[PDB]
Amino acid sequence: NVSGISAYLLGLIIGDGGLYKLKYKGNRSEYRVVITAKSENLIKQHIAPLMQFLIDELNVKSKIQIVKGDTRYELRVSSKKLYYYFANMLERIRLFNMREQIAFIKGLYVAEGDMTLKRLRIWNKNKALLEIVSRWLNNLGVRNTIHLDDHRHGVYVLNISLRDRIKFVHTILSSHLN
DNA sequence: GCCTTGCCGGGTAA
DNA sequence: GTTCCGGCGCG
DNA sequence: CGCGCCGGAACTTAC
DNA sequence: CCGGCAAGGC
Ligand SMILES: [Mn+2]
Ligand SMILES: [Mn+2]
Repeated sequence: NVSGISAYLLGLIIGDGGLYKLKYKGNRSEYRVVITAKSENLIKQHIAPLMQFLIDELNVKSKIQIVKGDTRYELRVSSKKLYYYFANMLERIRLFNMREQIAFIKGLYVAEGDMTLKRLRIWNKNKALLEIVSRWLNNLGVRNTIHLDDHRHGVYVLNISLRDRIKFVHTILSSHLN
């Protein structure tokens, strides 16, 4: 139940954010768990309290920074402990249980899927990661294909078959699993 | 006839 | 999305 | 001394 | 990410 919420946030983080190990001069350093998003509302009102809860549970001390940018808002937690918590979880992604599979995919979709829903698509330059989401989806009964969408930027797309749309939306985008 | 989906360019939201 | 900056906290 | 949080912001491009 | 084009399947 903390694993699930983590799985979700990790999707957002990979999708619209980053994991940053900075080195300064010196020998100063910083470690950031970052999700950036356009709706200063969404961040403050849905993403942040999820992350907050995780922070409290992992007994992390860092605060949640929300920095206004020109084009988007940025949720940022500066924390060595949290950085490694996510980075480590990333390397272990292939072993996600079902609950986490679903949560991670939902987070990834919310960050960079087709949100119009006229089509079901997930974009990403990381074929290997799409490959893993593809296998999980095949196991959930949701057919799909991967090809290179954007020849310009090396960006792949995972196309979910509208044949299986209900299954995908009802058991993933509309899941209460947390 | 109707639907699905690969393909590709614009530029918002990362 | 990624990485510069200056500044501060801490043992 | 040596690292790790904070608050921002320019610079960059993958969706 | 969007969204229009047109090929291809039933
Ligand atoms: Mn991404
Ligand atoms: Mn997004």
